[PDB]
Amino acid sequence: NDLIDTTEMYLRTIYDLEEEGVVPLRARIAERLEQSGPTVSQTVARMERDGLLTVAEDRHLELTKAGRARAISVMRKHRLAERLLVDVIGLEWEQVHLEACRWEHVMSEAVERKLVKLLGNPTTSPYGNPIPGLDELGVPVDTDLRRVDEVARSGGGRALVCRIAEHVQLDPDLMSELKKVGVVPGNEIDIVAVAGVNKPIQVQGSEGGTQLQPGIAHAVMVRVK
Amino acid sequence: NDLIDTTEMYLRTIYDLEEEGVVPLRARIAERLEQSGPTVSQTVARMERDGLLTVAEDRHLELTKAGRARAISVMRKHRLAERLLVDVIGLEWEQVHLEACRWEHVMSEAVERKLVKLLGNPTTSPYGNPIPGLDELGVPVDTDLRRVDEVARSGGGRALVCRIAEHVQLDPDLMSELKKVGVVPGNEIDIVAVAGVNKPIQVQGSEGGTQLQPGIAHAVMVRVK
Amino acid sequence: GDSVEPVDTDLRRVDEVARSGGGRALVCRIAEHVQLDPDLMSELKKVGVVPGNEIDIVAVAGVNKPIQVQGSEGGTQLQPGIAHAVMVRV
Amino acid sequence: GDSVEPVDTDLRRVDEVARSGGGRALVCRIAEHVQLDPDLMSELKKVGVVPGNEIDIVAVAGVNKPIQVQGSEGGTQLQPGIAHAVMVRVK
Amino acid sequence: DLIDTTEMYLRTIYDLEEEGVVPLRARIAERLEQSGPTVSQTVARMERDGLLTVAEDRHLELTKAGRARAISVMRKHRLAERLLVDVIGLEWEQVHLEACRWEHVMSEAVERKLVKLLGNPTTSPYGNPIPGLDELGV
Amino acid sequence: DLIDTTEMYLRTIYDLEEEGVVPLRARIAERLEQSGPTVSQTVARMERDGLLTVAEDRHLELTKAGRARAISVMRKHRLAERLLVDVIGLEWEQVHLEACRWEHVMSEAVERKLVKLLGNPTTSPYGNPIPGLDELGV
DNA sequence: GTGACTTAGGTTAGCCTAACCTAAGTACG
DNA sequence: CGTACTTAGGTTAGGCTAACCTAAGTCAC
Ligand SMILES: [Co+2]
Ligand SMILES: [Co+2]
Ligand SMILES: [Co+2]
Ligand SMILES: [Co+2]
Ligand SMILES: [Co+2]
Ligand SMILES: [Co+2]
Ligand SMILES: [Co+2]
Ligand SMILES: [Co+2]
Repeated sequence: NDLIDTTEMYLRTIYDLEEEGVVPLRARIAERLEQSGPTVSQTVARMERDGLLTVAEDRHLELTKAGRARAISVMRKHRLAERLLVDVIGLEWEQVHLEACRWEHVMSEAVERKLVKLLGNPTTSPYGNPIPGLDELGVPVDTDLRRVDEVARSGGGRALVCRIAEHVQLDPDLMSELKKVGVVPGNEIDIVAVAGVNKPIQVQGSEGGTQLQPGIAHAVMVRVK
Repeated sequence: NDLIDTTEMYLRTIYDLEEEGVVPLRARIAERLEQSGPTVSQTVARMERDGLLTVAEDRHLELTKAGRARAISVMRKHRLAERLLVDVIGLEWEQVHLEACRWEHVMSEAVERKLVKLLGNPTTSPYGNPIPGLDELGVPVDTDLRRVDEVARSGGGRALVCRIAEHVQLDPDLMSELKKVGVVPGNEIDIVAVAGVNKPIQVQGSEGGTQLQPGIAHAVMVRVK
Repeated sequence: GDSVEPVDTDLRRVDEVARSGGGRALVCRIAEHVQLDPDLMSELKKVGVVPGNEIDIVAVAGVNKPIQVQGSEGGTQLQPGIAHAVMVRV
Repeated sequence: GDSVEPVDTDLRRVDEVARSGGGRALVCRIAEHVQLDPDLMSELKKVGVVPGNEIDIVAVAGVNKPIQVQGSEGGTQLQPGIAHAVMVRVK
Repeated sequence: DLIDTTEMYLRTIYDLEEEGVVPLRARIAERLEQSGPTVSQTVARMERDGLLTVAEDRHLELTKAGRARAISVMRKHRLAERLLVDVIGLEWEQVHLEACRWEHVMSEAVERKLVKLLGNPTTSPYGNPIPGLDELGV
Repeated sequence: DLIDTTEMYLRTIYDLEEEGVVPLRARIAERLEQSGPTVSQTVARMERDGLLTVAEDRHLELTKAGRARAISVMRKHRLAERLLVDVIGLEWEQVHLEACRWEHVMSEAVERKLVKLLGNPTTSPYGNPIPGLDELGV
């Protein structure tokens, strides 16, 4: 699959991992962008050379000031594009991320400002993800939010769906399933209890239930009632 | 197409070009070893990093003392292998270079010394090429030699075949033709006259005649009567 | 293909209208080549060389001569390449 | 596969001959594993553990014990891995 | 810079055919600001892949496949321009430079949604007809 | 170092079969002085390429294709040893280390010439039978 | 509890195409 | 004699597989 811009996608993959509370290693970029170990290390070396990140002693990737600024810029464009596609153009909910994944690379700051006004200063994507770096475009606590997997291991119960991470949005067939049964932002779900890590978590939405994989359940954030 | 050892073949290709009186550019290595421009520049940069050669301002490749020593080492193994294959094993004349092209990468100095004694201190390959670096292994002006192309342009005439360059030996079907019509070391040929450059030279041997391409004719050295 | 071969055959290029002895014409198309120059597109908007507006094409003689046009809010000089890339109906 | 399963079924390993109560035997094969150690091969040549030579295999008891061998030009101790990799015909 | 080299070479040849200019490699070099050798090489790569042919007089002729892709990119370009002017309200002069990038990333799924939103437009905001609406199914 | 990783893994498995040892990945690691992960990964590549299979009891079984290649490398090896000892006169102890590299570059054309020169040998200088002489045509 | 093997995340060497460049030629009308 | 294009020899970005590594697990007699 074509990344359109390699540098921007590497930066945004590091941002995604930080948002999901996962350590940003080159091994993560390899499995997510589906590129070889040698390819990722070489591309990270060019970005380190250009001064957009640094590799720590424990191998974890750290964004520079320029790197973080660029990552936020790309993510802002992504989630503004997703808003436009849902609210105005009316592209189907499951296909919006894929489209926005390409648009984030071609959108100017000029258009971003026009979109902020057209969309009424949106603060979240259609998947509940906060839109960052609005300060440079001329414009909640998030502590109470817990991961579906961590809730299930801790006892389970009822909770309100708040965020679906970028990682989850890549699979349109899954996003079609989540919409069908009703695991969407602003809907209540019942999270069945499990014991230990790497266990498929069961959830019961408004129009039925389904099974989330450990990496999918970890990516969905909720507020327990 | 497997080189067995990339470094050794790059070193030997630069040596070959120096013997044929051609400027050793990366463009030449790309043509001869059939590798991409980007591949050749990267491999030359690794050999430069390890102090086996340097790239000049006019971008011609210059061997270091360690580089020249290694190049001579490989060529010595090559031409001692060709001698063994012809004189002792009796591998067909046209197939010997291709075999020696692999053997030059796996032969020890220990075996080279044993081969010198078995072959009676050979000074030339079966194709009339001087065997270098025999001083390191414990053991003729040839200014009168001229290139078949340079003889043809200058008038032509009769001459004794002395050397066939490594470049020519890579084509077995050509070496089969040269053998039959009798354009081999120690045989007389009549080089027909041509005008200008980049023109196929006609030659009449002991058992008929054939046509040599400009790069083939430039690679065959002779002594004119 | 209305793009390459216009359905309305009466469509003509500004430079051809100029060379043929000028005329009042309705601006219809501004080709992609013209749009690449933003400063020029601003000038075309200001004087009113935009689709839907009538313009006056001044008569010209020769090739590689700037074509003079008059819009609602004044006039401007088009380069031959630019004038060739603007189509009108007379 | 004379390599894997010998046609001469009488062929036996030095370690197995030792454990069975020694015997005089003709050296036949030295496996590729033995040849990897050049210093060992020098010692085998010196004392005469080479194909086409008779050797005396000293009786041994237990596993992972050095096998004592006597050649025409003296004797040496083979490691169990080495002794396993040398094949002979008894007498 | 160009986002997609192939699509921009195809759309540049389409532009020259709309302007009634002879589509030569020299014309592409000028308009995309690339050296003659670059354009000759990229055109050769596009000829190899079956997107165009170099005629006896050296004019670039799009193939069936080349024209299909050229129409696809131009359709996306002119629908993007309408959205940028009619809905988003980007300045009339800046729109083309934006749509010039958007034309390379827009799916046919978005195009069909844009056709509904904009009320079946036949032209761009600069009066240029939108081709290949047949191929969308609208 | 190994010159050809695939051929050295195949010949190492053939060696263990000749010694009547169980061919395990742990055995290859010891003898070629490589880490367990390296040997598991390389064996997996050779399994993917159809040169061997890992049995239920984790012992490495050469395929029809794998055995043919192993026989070919061993035949080259032992003919090289005979040439090195009988003709060239390299010292009895250094010969194997030389033939260990030669086995990877020798053509079947040379093998047939060596068979004539050495007078149809059935064994190496170390008494080990020469396999796959049928396959040469001799 | 040692031996065999897996999991996880790297490395260098040695290949590739696409897509840009300059300098210095040729072919033409 | 300027326009169009070729020849020749590069460049960086962005991909790949093969074949090596260490550290820290699991699994099984
Ligand atoms: Co998204
Ligand atoms: Co993206
Ligand atoms: Co040769
Ligand atoms: Co070679
Ligand atoms: Co436009
Ligand atoms: Co574009
Ligand atoms: Co051996
Ligand atoms: Co070997």
